[PDB]
Amino acid sequence: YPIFAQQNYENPREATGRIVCANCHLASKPVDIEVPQAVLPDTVFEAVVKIPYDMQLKQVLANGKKGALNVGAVLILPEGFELAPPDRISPEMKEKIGNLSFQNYRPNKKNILVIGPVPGQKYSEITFPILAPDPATNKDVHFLKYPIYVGGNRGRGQIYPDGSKSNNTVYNATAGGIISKILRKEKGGYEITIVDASNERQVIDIIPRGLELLVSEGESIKLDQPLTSNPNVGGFGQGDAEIVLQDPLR
Ligand code: HEC
Repeated sequence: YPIFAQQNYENPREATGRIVCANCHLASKPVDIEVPQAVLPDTVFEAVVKIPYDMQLKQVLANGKKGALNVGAVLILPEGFELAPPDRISPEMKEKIGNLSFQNYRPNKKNILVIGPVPGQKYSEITFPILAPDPATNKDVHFLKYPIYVGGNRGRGQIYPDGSKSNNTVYNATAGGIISKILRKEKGGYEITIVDASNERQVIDIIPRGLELLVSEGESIKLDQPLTSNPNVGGFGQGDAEIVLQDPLR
């Protein structure tokens, strides 16, 4: 969720250039951003982010049932650029932004905006209303070409803030061996007993509901061998743009 990165990464872009959602949102899937080539001081412009996916896809929801995807994004602007105020947003633009609430990544970072989770059917392309700064009123903003970075995610992530896996990832055998028993559970899920004949050790790997097994009793499994399908139909991607803050003369 945008809140898990905000709660524990102070800045969303790491030194490698990867945005921190990729730490738990593990599949890669394309993101796009259109931004005007150039903008004038103190004018509103739109940055439109596309987070595309095949919409007949159903993911495994937190309780085993299958459902639709939700989308979220993090937009990293230059310092000085910020969310356009309501009075400066046009009516033709206010129906375009639906009724999204863009939040600041942290109150002091006015130039990093997050939005989501919002339903994917409705918001696969999102319009962020940005106000361009004015050099004459800000001594560190110049007429220059500026980088803009976006991260876009659709679907539930794989790892939670404490390091726990969710049920929207592969479950791997914690031991090699032969499966001696597979107990299909009452309300869903499985209990798999592995006899690691090599270590004379018995281990039981538990599998959550919404996942289907790739293994049979009597089969030899290796350590970390996938025991289930990969149920993840979503993914995170990132992209970048360059904008020219333009002198109103030449
Ligand atoms: C790990 C600590 C994570 C970070 C950092 C981010 N996300 Fe995440 N996200 C994570 C999990 C485990 C889940 C699933 C929660 C559940 O049980 O359902 C999510 C979910 C989302 C969603 C909703 C998906 C849906 O309902 O279909 C979105 C839109 C989402 N996350 C976006 C997102 C973005 C853009 C992030 C970077 C700023 C981000 N997440 C970070 C785990 C983690």
